[PDB]
Amino acid sequence: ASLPHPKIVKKHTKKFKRHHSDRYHRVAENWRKQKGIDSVVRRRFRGNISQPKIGYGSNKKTKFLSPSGHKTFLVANVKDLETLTMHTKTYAAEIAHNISAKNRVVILARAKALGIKVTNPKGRLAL
Amino acid sequence: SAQKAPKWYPSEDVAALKKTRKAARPQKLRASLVPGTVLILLAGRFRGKRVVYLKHLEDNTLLISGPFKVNGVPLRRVNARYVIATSTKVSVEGVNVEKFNVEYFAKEIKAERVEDQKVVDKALIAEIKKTPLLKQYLSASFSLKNGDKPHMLKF
Amino acid sequence: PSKNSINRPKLTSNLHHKVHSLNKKRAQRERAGLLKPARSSVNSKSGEIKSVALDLYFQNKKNSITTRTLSKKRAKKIERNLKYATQRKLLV
Amino acid sequence: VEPVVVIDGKGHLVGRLASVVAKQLLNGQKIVVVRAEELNISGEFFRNKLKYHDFLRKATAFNKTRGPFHFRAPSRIFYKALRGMVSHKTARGKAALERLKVFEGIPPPYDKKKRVVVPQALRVLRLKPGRKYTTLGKLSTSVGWKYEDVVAKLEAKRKVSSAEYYAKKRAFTKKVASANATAAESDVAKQLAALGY
Amino acid sequence: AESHRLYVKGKHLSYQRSKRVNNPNVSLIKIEGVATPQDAQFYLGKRIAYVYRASKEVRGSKIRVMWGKVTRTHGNSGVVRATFRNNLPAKTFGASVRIFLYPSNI
Amino acid sequence: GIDHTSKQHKRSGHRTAPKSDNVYLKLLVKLYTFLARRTDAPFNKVVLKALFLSKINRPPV
RNA sequence: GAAAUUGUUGAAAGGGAAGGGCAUUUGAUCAGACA
RNA sequence: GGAAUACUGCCAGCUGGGACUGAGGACUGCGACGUAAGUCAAGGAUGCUGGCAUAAUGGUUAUAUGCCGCCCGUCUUGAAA
RNA sequence: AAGCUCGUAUCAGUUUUAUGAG
RNA sequence: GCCCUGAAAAUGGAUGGCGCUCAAGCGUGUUACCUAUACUCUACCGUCAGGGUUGAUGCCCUGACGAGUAGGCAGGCGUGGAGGUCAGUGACGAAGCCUAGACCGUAAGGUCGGGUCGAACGGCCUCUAGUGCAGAUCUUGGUGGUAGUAGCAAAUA
RNA sequence: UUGGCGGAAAGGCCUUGGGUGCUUGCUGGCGAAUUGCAAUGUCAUUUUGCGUGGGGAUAAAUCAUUUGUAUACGACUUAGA
Ligand SMILES: [Mg+2]
Ligand SMILES: [Mg+2]
Ligand SMILES: [Mg+2]
Ligand SMILES: [Mg+2]
Ligand SMILES: [Mg+2]
Ligand SMILES: [Mg+2]
Ligand SMILES: [Mg+2]
Ligand SMILES: [Mg+2]
Ligand SMILES: [Mg+2]
Ligand SMILES: [Mg+2]
Ligand SMILES: [Mg+2]
Ligand SMILES: [Mg+2]
Ligand SMILES: [Mg+2]
Ligand SMILES: [Mg+2]
Repeated sequence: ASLPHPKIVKKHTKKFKRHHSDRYHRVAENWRKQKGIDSVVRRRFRGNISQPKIGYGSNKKTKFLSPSGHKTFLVANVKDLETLTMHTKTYAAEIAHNISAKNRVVILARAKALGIKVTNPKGRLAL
Repeated sequence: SAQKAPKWYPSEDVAALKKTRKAARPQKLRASLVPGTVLILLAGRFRGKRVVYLKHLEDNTLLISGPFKVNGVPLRRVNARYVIATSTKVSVEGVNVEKFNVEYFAKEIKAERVEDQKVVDKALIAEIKKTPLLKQYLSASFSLKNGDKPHMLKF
Repeated sequence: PSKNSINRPKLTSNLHHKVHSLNKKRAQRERAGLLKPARSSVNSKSGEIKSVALDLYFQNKKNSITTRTLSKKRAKKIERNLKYATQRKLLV
Repeated sequence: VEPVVVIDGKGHLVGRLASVVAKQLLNGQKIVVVRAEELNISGEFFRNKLKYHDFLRKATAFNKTRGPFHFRAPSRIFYKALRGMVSHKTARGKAALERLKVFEGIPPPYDKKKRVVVPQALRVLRLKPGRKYTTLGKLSTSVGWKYEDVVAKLEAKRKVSSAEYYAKKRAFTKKVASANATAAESDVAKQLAALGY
Repeated sequence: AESHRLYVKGKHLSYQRSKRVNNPNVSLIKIEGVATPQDAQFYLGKRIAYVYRASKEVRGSKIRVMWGKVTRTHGNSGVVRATFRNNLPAKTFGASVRIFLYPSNI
Repeated sequence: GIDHTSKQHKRSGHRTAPKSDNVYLKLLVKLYTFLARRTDAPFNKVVLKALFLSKINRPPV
């Protein structure tokens, strides 16, 4: 029950991992560009890891879209939730990570009354 | 506020589609699919069995009969791309198949199916009995043997 | 195959034995019930909150060697939150 | 088309037979080769003996038990030619090589099985007449194989038994053909002849 | 009868490849009894199934199927190119596949 | 590949927008942009081009 | 109460290194859509 | 003496099988078939039907298989060397 | 990288023509 | 023209290997076939350019392009503190940390669930700087393999 | 069930007799359907699991002690109801 959209195509689903991050613990997986003049990764030899570039950019008609077809909007309270009262078919609300369970109950009740989709309705509310 | 509201929102009015220029025209069957032709079933529950093609239906399907008395295949629909048309042909002018169609075969035993099966199979057997060994041929099943090349076989 | 015996299969026999052993071990684990149930089953937690502490709390309420333990601090917090939820259920 | 293809190695050229067998094994066909001592290599006996002595020269200097292993049997020579054409250090190569059996003579149960030939590797079809060729059994005996006489005696005994079997089979076949010929004038025979059978 | 087979046998040879790089999206199939591209033109568009067995029963069966189809001929010796919904696992180089007679043009 | 005879991704420039943050100056720029687009007046073109100049390029009169 | 490093338990691989990329099989595990 | 055939080239001749793609989203345009209202393959796919409705497809993860893949930084033409 | 102008304006690792060198 | 001799050392090895003799060798001719990040068509990303338009440094249409060290221009991600604002989050659990779970970005990163934890902390518009590490035989601290290893054998017991 | 042969890795080949089923060599009579227009649509030997039961048989090795034809330690070679 979202806005009709074309099929969502991801050009590169795999994560871009930094070179030698699998080799050394001190090298994190956060992507860094290799600046070495003799780097085979920088020179793009066959068999090495892929590198991020603008060709992998996603379609503008499906960018920032969840698999259900909505754009995620963070909400912390009822006033934040009610900003999406008219944009129901395009935006889905996600409760912020630091919202307590007592306020999450109120947010879920208000979203159910307004017909607004909630991405994470089970959080902190186990029965 | 956990997230700032965006300035611009898309309109939620779903647009209509453009006027499609794709007209529905009737299917042109293969030239070897003539009513009364013996067909070999390639797939399904009755795979490998030989039936008789009777009528071309509106939903691009072929009406076929075993006949039910010979090999146990009732009045069914088959897909034209899942059969092999042989050179063997029987006369079908004595069979009245004007009743059967998509609404007849819609599933949403009635015994109307049984009565129609008997009525068709009487004329079918009457025509089949003129050719020797044809009834035994229809009761037998088809299968590929060792060394059989379908690209070289004649049907 | 080994150079000392070329007419006897070695790698294929090893693979066959390995496949058989893996299948037997997986079937034994399934019989012991150490694997998750089906998604549509009654005892499935699919789409729900997965918590070792909550599972242990409810199992102790219902009443081998394991590394899953529930602390008294977490147990008291679960009791307090359950009282809050019950009060809300009664008030609604 | 058979689950197991048994190849009579007599009269075949070793390299072409190895090529076709390696391709069949990689495609996934189970092959058993018999009578490897009757294989042929084109060229003169002293040429092929010289080549095998060059192979014998090849050996690891600091430890001879680590070097190339020089197997003297004719079936082992054929296996070396086949392993040179199969990428044997991979799992696929090992799986292909484990679909092959090579034997000297025709041991059981293959002594009662049908045996085929490969025309593209046969000496009488490939080599030009007048060209010299070598026999693998004689080459193996010259380079160190020690079981040529036992194989010959066992093959002679097998040939005696096979000749007796073939005499019985030929008598039965003549009887069957005589029984089939007397029904050639029947209407069923006429209809089958009209249909091509 | 003694036989119920309504398919032709084939062998999965390899992927489409050059000397030093393969393309798993396309598989090469050798169909039994086919020796020329002209003969292989009969089987273009036919469905192919790779049928294998697994120990764990799924949906009431231990038999699993990977579906694909013939696309074009390959070489001069009757080998054909095939594409599957999921690529063949490359452990099946030398394994058997079934080419069915549908969709039919006879 | 192709053998390029001209430089690729070459900017024309021509001082498309003013560098000032003055709201009233931007309103005048909008008005004369509309006038230059909808009148085909060389006077409007000249005034719009002059509205983009810098202080050192706009001496007092 | 992090990491390096270590113990126990469970799963897995291992015929003279391991690690990585593309693709799929197998085992385990999991989200969304459920009118 | 009269034909035929090969070869080469042309057709705004006809027709069968196979694969990949389906972007766009009221209408507007250029056309075609028609006395006509209308229709159309003409400014980008529609119509009919089935099974499933969940780990089935798919993602993650451990591994296996085919092929590819030298250890980074620095400095020196140049570095596995 | 900035300005002023011009914009059938300014031209060109080329050929042709005429005329030299060989 | 082809073939043989037309000089060769020293661990065991090389038309890349197997091997090949009316070749799988040499010379030539006719076809078919294999596959590059090349060419052709299509989709998508970005850049540039040309038009249209009374969230207008936005929207719509069209076309062509995309290698790169030193270096240049631009748009962004993240950190400590400061002004404003969300009458923002929080003992029905802030920050931190762990995570076989989930999503969004080409990426820098951002977001959600579960566990642990116990008191503070964030989004946006701006201001400010002791603001981002794999290297420097870098500094300080901590920890491995070596390894239950070398060794604990001068001075009579 | 009778007999013969087969040792290269025989483990298979031939054969006597009765019993018990089928036979499409030929002629008939019943049943098939709804797996819904396809979805391998599951079909072939062995079973380190059990229950039923009639029969068949009731060991050894190692540590420790001991010898020195042996020995760095393991190992080897001896002996002990
Ligand atoms: Mg503490
Ligand atoms: Mg640790
Ligand atoms: Mg999958
Ligand atoms: Mg490599
Ligand atoms: Mg070659
Ligand atoms: Mg040649
Ligand atoms: Mg380009
Ligand atoms: Mg917290
Ligand atoms: Mg600093
Ligand atoms: Mg550091
Ligand atoms: Mg650095
Ligand atoms: Mg240091
Ligand atoms: Mg010591
Ligand atoms: Mg002392």
